[PDB]
Amino acid sequence: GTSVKPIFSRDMNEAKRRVRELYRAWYREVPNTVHLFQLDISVKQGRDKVREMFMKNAHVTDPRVVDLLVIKGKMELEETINVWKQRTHIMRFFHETEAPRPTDFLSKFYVGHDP
Amino acid sequence: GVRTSPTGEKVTHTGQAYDDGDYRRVRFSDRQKEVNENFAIDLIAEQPVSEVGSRVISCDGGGGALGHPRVYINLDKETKTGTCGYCGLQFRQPHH
Amino acid sequence: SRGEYVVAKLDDLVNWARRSSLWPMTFGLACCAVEMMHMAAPRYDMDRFGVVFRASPRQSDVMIVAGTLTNKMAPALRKVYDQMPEPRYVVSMGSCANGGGYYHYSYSVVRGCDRIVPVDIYVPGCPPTAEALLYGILQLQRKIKREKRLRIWYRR
Amino acid sequence: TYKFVNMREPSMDMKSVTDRAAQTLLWTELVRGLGMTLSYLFREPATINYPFEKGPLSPRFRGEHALRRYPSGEERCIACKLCEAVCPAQAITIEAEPRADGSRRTTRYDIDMTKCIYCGFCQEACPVDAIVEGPNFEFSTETHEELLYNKEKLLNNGDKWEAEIAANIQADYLYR
Amino acid sequence: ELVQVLRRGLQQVSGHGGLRGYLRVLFRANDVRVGTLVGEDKYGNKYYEDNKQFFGRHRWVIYTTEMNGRDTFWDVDGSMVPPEWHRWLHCMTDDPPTTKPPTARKYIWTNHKFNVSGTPQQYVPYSTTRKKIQEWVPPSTPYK
Amino acid sequence: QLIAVDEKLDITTLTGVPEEHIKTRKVRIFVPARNNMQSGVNNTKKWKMEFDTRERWENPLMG
Amino acid sequence: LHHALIPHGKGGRSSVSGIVATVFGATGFLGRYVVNHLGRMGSQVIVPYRCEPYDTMHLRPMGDLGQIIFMEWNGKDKDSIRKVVEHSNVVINLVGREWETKNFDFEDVFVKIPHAIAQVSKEAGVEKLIHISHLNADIKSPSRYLRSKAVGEKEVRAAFPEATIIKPSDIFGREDRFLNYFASMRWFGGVPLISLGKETVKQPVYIVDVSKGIINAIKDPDAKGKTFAFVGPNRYLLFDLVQYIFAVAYRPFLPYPLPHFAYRWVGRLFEVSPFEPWTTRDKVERVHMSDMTLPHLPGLEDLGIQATPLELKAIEVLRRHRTYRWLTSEMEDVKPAKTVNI
Amino acid sequence: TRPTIRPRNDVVHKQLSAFGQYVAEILPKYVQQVQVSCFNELEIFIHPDGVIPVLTFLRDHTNAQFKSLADLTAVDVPTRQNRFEIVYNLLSLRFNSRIRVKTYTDELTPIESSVTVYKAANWYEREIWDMFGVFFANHPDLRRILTDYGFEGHPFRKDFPLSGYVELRYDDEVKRVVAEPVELAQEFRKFDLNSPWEAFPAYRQPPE
Ligand SMILES: CCCCCCCCCCCCCCCCC[C@@H](O)O[C@H](CO[C@H](O)CCCCCCCCCCCCCCC)COP(=O)(O)OCC[N+](C)(C)C
Ligand SMILES: NC(=O)C1=CN([C@@H]2O[C@H](COP(=O)(O)OP(=O)(O)OC[C@H]3O[C@@H](n4cnc5c(N)ncnc54)[C@H](OP(=O)(O)O)[C@@H]3O)[C@@H](O)[C@H]2O)C=CC1
Ligand SMILES: COC1=C(OC)C(=O)C(CC=C(C)C)=C(C)C1=O
Ligand code: SF4
Ligand code: SF4
Ligand code: SF4
Ligand SMILES: [Zn+2]
Repeated sequence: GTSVKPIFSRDMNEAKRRVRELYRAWYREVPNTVHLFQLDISVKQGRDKVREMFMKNAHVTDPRVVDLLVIKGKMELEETINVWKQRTHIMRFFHETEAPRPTDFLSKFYVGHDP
Repeated sequence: GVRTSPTGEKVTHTGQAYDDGDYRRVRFSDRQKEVNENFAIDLIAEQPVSEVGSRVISCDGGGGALGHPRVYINLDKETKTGTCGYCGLQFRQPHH
Repeated sequence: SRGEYVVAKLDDLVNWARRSSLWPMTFGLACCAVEMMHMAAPRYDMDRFGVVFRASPRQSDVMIVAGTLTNKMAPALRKVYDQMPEPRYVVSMGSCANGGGYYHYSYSVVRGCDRIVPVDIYVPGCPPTAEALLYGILQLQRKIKREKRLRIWYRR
Repeated sequence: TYKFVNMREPSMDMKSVTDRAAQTLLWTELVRGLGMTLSYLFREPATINYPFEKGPLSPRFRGEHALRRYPSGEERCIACKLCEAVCPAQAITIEAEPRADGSRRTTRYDIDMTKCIYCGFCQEACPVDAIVEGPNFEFSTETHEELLYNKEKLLNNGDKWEAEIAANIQADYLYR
Repeated sequence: ELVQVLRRGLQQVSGHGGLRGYLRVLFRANDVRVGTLVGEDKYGNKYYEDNKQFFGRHRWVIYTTEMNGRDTFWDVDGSMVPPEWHRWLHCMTDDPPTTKPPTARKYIWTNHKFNVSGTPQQYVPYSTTRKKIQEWVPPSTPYK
Repeated sequence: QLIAVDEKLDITTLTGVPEEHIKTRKVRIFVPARNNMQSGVNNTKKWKMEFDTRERWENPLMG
Repeated sequence: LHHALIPHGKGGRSSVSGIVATVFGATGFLGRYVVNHLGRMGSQVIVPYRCEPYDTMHLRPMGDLGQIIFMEWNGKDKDSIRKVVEHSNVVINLVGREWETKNFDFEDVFVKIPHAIAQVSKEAGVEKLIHISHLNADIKSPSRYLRSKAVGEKEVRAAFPEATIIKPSDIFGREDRFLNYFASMRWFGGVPLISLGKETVKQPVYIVDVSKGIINAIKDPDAKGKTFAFVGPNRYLLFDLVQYIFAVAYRPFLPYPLPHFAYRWVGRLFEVSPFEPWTTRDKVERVHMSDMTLPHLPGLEDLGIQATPLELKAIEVLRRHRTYRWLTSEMEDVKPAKTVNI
Repeated sequence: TRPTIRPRNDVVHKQLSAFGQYVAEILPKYVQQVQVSCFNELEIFIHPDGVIPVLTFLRDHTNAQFKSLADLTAVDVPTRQNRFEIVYNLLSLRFNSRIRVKTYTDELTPIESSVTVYKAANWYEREIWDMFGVFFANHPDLRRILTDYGFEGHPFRKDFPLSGYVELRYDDEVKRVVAEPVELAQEFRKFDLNSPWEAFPAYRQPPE
């Protein structure tokens, strides 16, 4: 039993429905975000970034964790829609000023001690 | 007691001086390297040794509560002088 | 040469006009702005030097960063710095704006406003006294007295 | 015990009613405010002529830091690191080793002045009055790096301001 | 009593050595009050007091026209005041250094320096410690 | 009512920690050894968790 | 490798990169990006300047504390160069002026100064030198600018044999004199083009690509004596490029043909400006000259850089030139131009 | 014992103990523990399900009348299975008294919003959510209050680092403020201050 209480959803199906609703809202919002914030990206890039952000935690199997993730996504969408966010906040999702970090063993061995 | 290095850089009391190879000397170009002129080791070496007529002497650094904590120094070793661990002043007993 | 003399005199005149009429933004962040107000108070009367607060960035010449700059605030400070018409000057006032100060190791504080904007003068203290801020302002005036814009243009 | 600030009732006789009507129609209280501003116009202002005149300070004033010496010229600091331990901003960095003559002395004594809150805890913690906050407060710089003091800078400040620092200490050490 | 004020102004003009000194002190310091001379620096600064003024205006300094290397006829700042007169001028004591001289020490600066920021004499920070790790020096002779 | 989850607890996606400081870190769970300079034992009563030591280098300015 | 110059950290603002670079001409269009890329990873940057220090202020937030040092230099004084390169292991030369001043001509800025810099750097012990040239540098070019470029690169190669020479083609960016220059022409009314721009081919390159290529050439041990050509991915006819520029800015495009002599006469008139000229005869010559094809030289792709097309970065330069009515238009609205490729 | 030691008021201590017994008797369904400290402060430990009934009773009862919410905050104790401790500080003007109500929760269990009981609670709950990540059910408008827009993590948690994971700076190439992983010129220096000799025998724990 494990005697746990929910936040919103009882099982993973309701959680998936909430995830789909949040994804629909973000997908609808992306073009307006590109227009209002005067972004130099395309709408396709924004929608790809939204999809990548959703896929970053596609491995979650706890409905409570999914519920909290959806709540946080709604918070971020509310920040974006009301323009509380600025252009810098929107563009932090893309990491434009960070040099790529190599992932193979040899490059890591060459640069430093970090594993 | 500042002495110059082969590159002309002044040597600090701690002894730090940039090497010829080192690139950090560029920070002093069109500017100066701050060095204190009063080497405390040479100044404390100049003080005369006090002669007292007891085996134990007390030092507080002078000025009462304006000096250092008061400590007591043993003066039994005839071939040496007692040194204050705070001030550096030296004391001894009259020999010869 | 005649041209060198003319440009030197014109540079002197323009520099005098700029430094004698210094209008800072009405802008403060934290504790240090109280000392800024005390510098505007009768005892020191910064207005007697020609220094007048103006609210709009388009009508301001100097920005005094007086208080802690947090991560939430940095884009706004940068934005009102960008909207100042040139020439413009930045004065960093207090430990917090200088290098972070008491909050240097916090997760939400910019470690010095000079990561966000270029700074002309740094005023030390937590907070600096109104007299110290007056000294820094007069130092900025003396720095403006030293620029050579027309002479350098003529030497090109 | 309490009092009311706005719990009064105006008089309703003809005399006071006409008084209030004359106040409304002839602007008496506004004239009074104008009179107060006029009175202030003819007073001597409180402004001083800086930098030729300075604001008053006290011997306890906390300014730019300095390192002090004994009358013989030997340094007072003995690298106990109490000031480093107590500093609420972690603005002091110290390294030490035995000197060539065996003395306990520092090799690094750095104060980040853009980290310092100028609380004066370091000079309270010092047991030999080696580190003090001196009376100077006019030391603004044009670059950030000029406010990162090392040991040479602090010793130079001590040698530069000792004549005033010693007199200031003489005037307050009986309160400490 | 208006004539008294006007005469006070004329004696303010006369007490600065005439019109030339009056205009010099009006354009250098923006003030033409006449005080009593307390003393003079070795750098040329002069110090005055007038106890009839209110607290804060009862002491002042007329800065010198030439300090160590720069012309200070117009460019003056509070950092040109030496420490003893600094203590007197900020009202941290009642006794001027003339009547109450400071203690003489061999290490105290004999020449005061003002704020040197922005000049070639500006302070540049550096690490004062020596090298931590010493590298191995390979031999200078061949091996075969 | 209750929902009766049957998974394993995993809050990593909610803590905001970057991916690098989750997968490449190794924490140590231990009771600290007594400081051999003192006889007191009051610092060896609890368990401690600390992360693996990473690189430290000298600052070009101020060292 | 001199222990103090061994890289440390994760390559951020407070790291050590092992690079000590002197960047001549760091107060220009390319210099700001080069200094920013060097300061991002914790390099010690030395900035020689001749201008008023007010004009070097924007370079200050580019480095950590102590990592950017400003020093005065004179282009015609050898000891200034010696003083500003005494301690560097890399020297990057970005000095150059589009127009000829009374005190400095094209030969002064593209031959004499680069040669003096190269000779002093070789004498001082600098091990890496980066020199910037033009893709169209030709000894018999109709432009004195490009002839001086060719002479200067020859002399620099003579003085510093192991130098790396980079030849870009019409760099475009926010502060560029390329895209911005075309935008400026709208105020007059029409856009005067020689032969209507139908016989000119351009291969512009993004500024960030050039800066990254320079940074990579510093870190590449194989690029010691190499010579690179930095060009964009597409080639455009001048007419199509200007039409696209005007379309992105949403301005009416009115191209009319102007004969070469008439244009030259117009260029001469503008040149008399004591300030920065709006255009010059040399600028008109270089604008209406096709970009050379040099397939025997290594390019951006040989330093790990994928060149950025103009169609992805034009909006960030041309949104400033729009009216309020078109300010919010997005990037994928203006239908990219036709490229004459192969 | 006279000059340097703080005086203790016995009469107040007796009154608070009696009122704690009173409250525990009236609400046995939720009260798990009642405590009175030696410096005269009363604490009530409740089950999370009793947040609303207990607060409502303490606000509306004639013998209670704690009509003001002085403070609401959280404390993080990682060694506990329920990580977070929720503390309500209430003040009674009618009887000139103060009371403290405590409960507990973990990362995934919401707590009922107390906004209906107290208007003042709306901001406090937002701060608890922002700093600790505790979710409050039925909040009128729950969102970040103190942290920067888009900030990730909850900084008041013991596990969160003091300096965070990212910093801000202005970048000239993109012409905006950018966020990057924290790098420090001088690392914060950790001090080990605790004495190896025990200070307070009255608080000694059994040796397990
Ligand atoms: C025709 C309409 C258009 C042009 C309008 C021009 C208006 C007339 C110009 C007004 C001239 C007055 C300015 C000079 C007053 C400065 C006084 C003196 O103090 O200046 C000193 C020296 O001044 C400068 O070195 C030079 C100033 C003047 C430069 C040359 C004059 C050029 C006049 C040419 C006019 C033509 C205009 C162009 C026409 C197109 C520096 O001292 P300062 O730092 O302040 O004070 C320190 C503060 N203390 C005293 C309290 C300690
Ligand atoms: N921009 C382009 O599209 C192309 C550029 N290049 C080359 O790139 C280099 C720079 O490009 P860009 O930055 O756009 O040119 P800029 O004119 O924008 O930068 C010029 C730099 O050179 C310096 N400079 C010019 N003349 C002198 C001088 N006489 N003495 C000292 N310093 C001087 C300027 O300093 P100050 O600010 O004091 O003048 C400035 O820092 C040039 O060599 C140019 O030929 C190559 C191909 C195309
Ligand atoms: C009267 O002119 C002044 C202001 O303009 C209204 C200010 O805002 C300020 C700043 C204080 C307010 C509350 C912003 C000062 C000090 C001032 O003198
Ligand atoms: S520097 Fe000190 S006084 Fe100024 S805002 Fe920061 S904490 Fe307040
Ligand atoms: S005054 Fe306070 S903050 Fe400054 S160095 Fe001393 S102890 Fe540290
Ligand atoms: S300055 Fe004083 S407290 Fe600090 S290390 Fe030296 S002796 Fe100890
Ligand atoms: Zn002693």
